[PDB]
Amino acid sequence: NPLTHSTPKNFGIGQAVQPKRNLSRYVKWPEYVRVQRQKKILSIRLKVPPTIAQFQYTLDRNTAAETFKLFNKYRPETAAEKKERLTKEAAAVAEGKSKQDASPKPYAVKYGLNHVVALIENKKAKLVLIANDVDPIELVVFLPALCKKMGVPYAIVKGKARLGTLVNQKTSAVAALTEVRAEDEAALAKLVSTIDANFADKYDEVKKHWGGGILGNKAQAKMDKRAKNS
Amino acid sequence: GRVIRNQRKGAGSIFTSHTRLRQGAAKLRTLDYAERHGYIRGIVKQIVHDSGRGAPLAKVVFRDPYKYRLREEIFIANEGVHTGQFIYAGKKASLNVGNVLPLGSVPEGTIVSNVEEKPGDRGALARASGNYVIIIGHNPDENKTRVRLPSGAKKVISSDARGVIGVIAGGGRVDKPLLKAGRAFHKYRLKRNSWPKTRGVAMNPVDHPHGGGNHQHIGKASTISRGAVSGQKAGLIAARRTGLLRG
Amino acid sequence: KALKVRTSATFRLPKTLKLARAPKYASKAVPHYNRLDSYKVIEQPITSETAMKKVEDGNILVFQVSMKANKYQIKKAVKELYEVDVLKVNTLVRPNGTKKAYVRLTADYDALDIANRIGYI
Amino acid sequence: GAYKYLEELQRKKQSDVLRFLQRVRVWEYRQKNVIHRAARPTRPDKARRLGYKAKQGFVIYRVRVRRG
Amino acid sequence: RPRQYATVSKTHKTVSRAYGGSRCANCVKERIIRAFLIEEQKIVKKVVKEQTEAAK
RNA sequence: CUUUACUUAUUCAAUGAAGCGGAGCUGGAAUUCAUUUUCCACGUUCUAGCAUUCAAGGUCCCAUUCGGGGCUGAUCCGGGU
RNA sequence: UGACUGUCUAAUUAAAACAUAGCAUUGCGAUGGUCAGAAAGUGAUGUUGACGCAAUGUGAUUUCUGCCCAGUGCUCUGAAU
RNA sequence: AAAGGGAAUCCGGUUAAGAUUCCGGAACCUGGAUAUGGAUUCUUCACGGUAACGUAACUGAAUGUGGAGACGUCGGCGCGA
Ligand SMILES: [Mg+2]
Ligand SMILES: [Mg+2]
Ligand SMILES: [Mg+2]
Ligand SMILES: [Mg+2]
Ligand SMILES: [Mg+2]
Ligand SMILES: [Mg+2]
Ligand SMILES: [Mg+2]
Ligand SMILES: [Mg+2]
Ligand SMILES: [Mg+2]
Ligand SMILES: [Mg+2]
Ligand SMILES: [Mg+2]
Ligand SMILES: [Mg+2]
Ligand SMILES: [Mg+2]
Ligand SMILES: [Mg+2]
Ligand SMILES: [Mg+2]
Ligand SMILES: [Mg+2]
Ligand SMILES: [Mg+2]
Ligand SMILES: [Mg+2]
Ligand SMILES: [Mg+2]
Repeated sequence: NPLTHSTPKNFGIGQAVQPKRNLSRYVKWPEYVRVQRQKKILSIRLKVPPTIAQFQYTLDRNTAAETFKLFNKYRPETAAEKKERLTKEAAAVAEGKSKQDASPKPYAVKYGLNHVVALIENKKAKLVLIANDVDPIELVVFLPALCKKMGVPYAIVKGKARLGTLVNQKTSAVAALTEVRAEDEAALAKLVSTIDANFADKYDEVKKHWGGGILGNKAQAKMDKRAKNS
Repeated sequence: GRVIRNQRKGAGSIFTSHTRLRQGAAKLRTLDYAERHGYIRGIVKQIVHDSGRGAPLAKVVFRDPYKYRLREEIFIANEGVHTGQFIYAGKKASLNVGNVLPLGSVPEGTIVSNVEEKPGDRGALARASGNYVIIIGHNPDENKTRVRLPSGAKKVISSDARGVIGVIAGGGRVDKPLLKAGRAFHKYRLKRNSWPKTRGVAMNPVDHPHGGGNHQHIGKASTISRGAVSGQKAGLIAARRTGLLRG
Repeated sequence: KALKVRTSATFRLPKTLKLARAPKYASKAVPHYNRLDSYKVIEQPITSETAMKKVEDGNILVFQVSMKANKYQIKKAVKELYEVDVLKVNTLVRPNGTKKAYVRLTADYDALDIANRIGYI
Repeated sequence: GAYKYLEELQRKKQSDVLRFLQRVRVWEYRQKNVIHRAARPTRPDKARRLGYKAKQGFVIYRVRVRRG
Repeated sequence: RPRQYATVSKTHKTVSRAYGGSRCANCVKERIIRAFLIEEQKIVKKVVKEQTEAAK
């Protein structure tokens, strides 16, 4: 084409006003964006104790998917299912003449912090899931130690939202299985065996290890430069 | 018993500057990628007179690197710059009078002006007329530069602080006698209300520490402590010596 | 992870949806009537000797009008009440706090006959 | 219940576990406004025992005041 | 006066040359001469720089 | 009861928070010493001109609609302005 | 007697008093000097930068400014049970 | 800001007392709508002059640049009312 030519612009210094580049690294973000970014920066710059940072070791993706596959079989009743079984019980009370033999025994996950803590204390919990992302952390930070103390198996698992979805909440912060049906006892035993290997059997060694201390990108670069050069 | 005249200057009622006619804050160009990595060419379009300042100001127009427009900066004109002169500002600038380049990238004995104290505060040192800063040192292991200021003070600045080559224009201004209170009146009329100065010995004792008495004398010593308080410091504050500078 | 390519280093407030008001009850639900209609505007004629010399000579009807009426409202009120067409309105606030309008009718209308039809002179 | 554990844990203010959280939280509270709305109590047990029930109409405000 | 320029026609506010009512026929002449000569010296500088970087 | 290292608290300053930090083509006075032990340079200096339309070009796709969207031009990574 | 022009005690003092230019001394290189504010993410100088700002003394020009650092004041990389 | 910057109104007459405001004549400015004539157009967005520039017109968004607004005081000289 003899009508089109090659201009190329000289985007150096002092020539050819600069093109639109991705300036997302340099955006003056809102103050809440900066606070929530520098907060997760500051929580890993400082030397975290071993009571926090026994969190951020989380149940990994395959065994968390297995854990939620088991725990979704024991979802609690929705409001619609509660209304259906309450109508079924009101039928058997009014005309069926059956006392408490209308609905069968429920198998469901246990949830709520006080309820789950009391189940751990009374040694009824067969498996406890602890959300890694609660705020304040003081609500669950005693729970690995309490679960190790009463011998129930715990798993610090990723997502208070994910734990809330299986209990039909927005956020659950713990979940617990206290009893399963007969067909899930082998699945629960396999899960407890692969969860205890990461959480309860590593507790006494994680209890001595401080987390954090992580330098930034630039500071780590200029620290391994000095380490290499000395 | 009365608040005295040097104490009254901090409230800043009538003692503010008279800044109607001033061209703007005479500052260096802001430290950007062009000035930090290469150079940028601006053009002197006017050498104007600043009011209340003894030195002229060079209105130097640069091109904005990121938006198509023109960014006009107000430099203090070094002595020798002219209209239509290309002013090259940055690290890779050449050693010509008027260029704005860092103190690390100049030789020893270079004479700069409008030179910074910290890299990027846009001109702090040697800005009055005829004044200059001599570059007497470099310390590349700590990125410093030893300079000699107009007062004789040796100062250590960063080597990334900038300065404009040359002496500030308008030199030799104080060598002419003002000859009259009219010329002093019109001098201070565009600076600030620091004139005329009544002597404190002419005052009453309520107006000044020096005031009062049947004879105009000072009474106590004029040399006042540095740790003295506001209201006592009317004399020679924290004087190391007094009398004529002879040995 | 796709990241939004921001060519500006400024964050601005996003254009969220602004809904219109859909109130559960009206603010007053009985609207006020016309606060300044033709009878509120044209209060009374002015029948001084000067104001009557303006009627048969200058084709000008002199009125005392509302203090809240502008020349559009005075023109509309004179056209609506007295069925004339108005060439000009010249108002002044009198030194007793009333307003006086000099309403010049067009040459089609004789202001002395309009004044006679109204009732004064 | 968990609030007994929160009660006994909050008393240990010079332990490592709360000393870290005091630092990490005092930075963030300083970065926010002087009077700002708290979305939920950072001491839920202390809120409950001082009167707060977690329902509509109960509000937490965080606030900093100059010492001395 | 500055708002009277809104009243008059386009002829009264400009000259038919480039930079009509902005520049004054010798400034325009200088801008043209400078634009021609510097953009030829740029070509000369380009081939001299290419020669000197192609020699070694 | 001495010194200097870290940065995230705290303090200072600037900017429309634009090019920060690390790593990557040539070149050599690395005598490649088989290896970038190894450093510097990152498109602009006769001239009071001009520089803007997601950029021309190169290339791919559309389903092509006389137009549109990618990649590149303008290296990659880290979102620490 | 004050160099001069100028200024002031409105309503008893217009002066030889105040100011002045000239001279001199002092402090300060900004994380600063001098001075405000109850405080402040606060101010004046300062749209400033030693030919500048701030504190004083003397008071055009000519010709000079002698001795005393014991006292008091100011100041000093200085003395270390 | 009724003394600074500023879109545009003048003459004649008129009242006991109003007028650059009323009346008569003659204008101008701003905002809006919009038709007709002209102009430009098969070289689609005019032409002449070497040129300074001329004309009744004679497309021009973003963006940029420039001008006007917009400027001391004194002295004599020139021109006008
Ligand atoms: Mg932080
Ligand atoms: Mg001011
Ligand atoms: Mg004096
Ligand atoms: Mg006296
Ligand atoms: Mg009136
Ligand atoms: Mg009126
Ligand atoms: Mg920036
Ligand atoms: Mg006298
Ligand atoms: Mg008197
Ligand atoms: Mg008298
Ligand atoms: Mg005197
Ligand atoms: Mg004398
Ligand atoms: Mg003596
Ligand atoms: Mg005016
Ligand atoms: Mg008249
Ligand atoms: Mg009159
Ligand atoms: Mg008229
Ligand atoms: Mg036609
Ligand atoms: Mg024509």
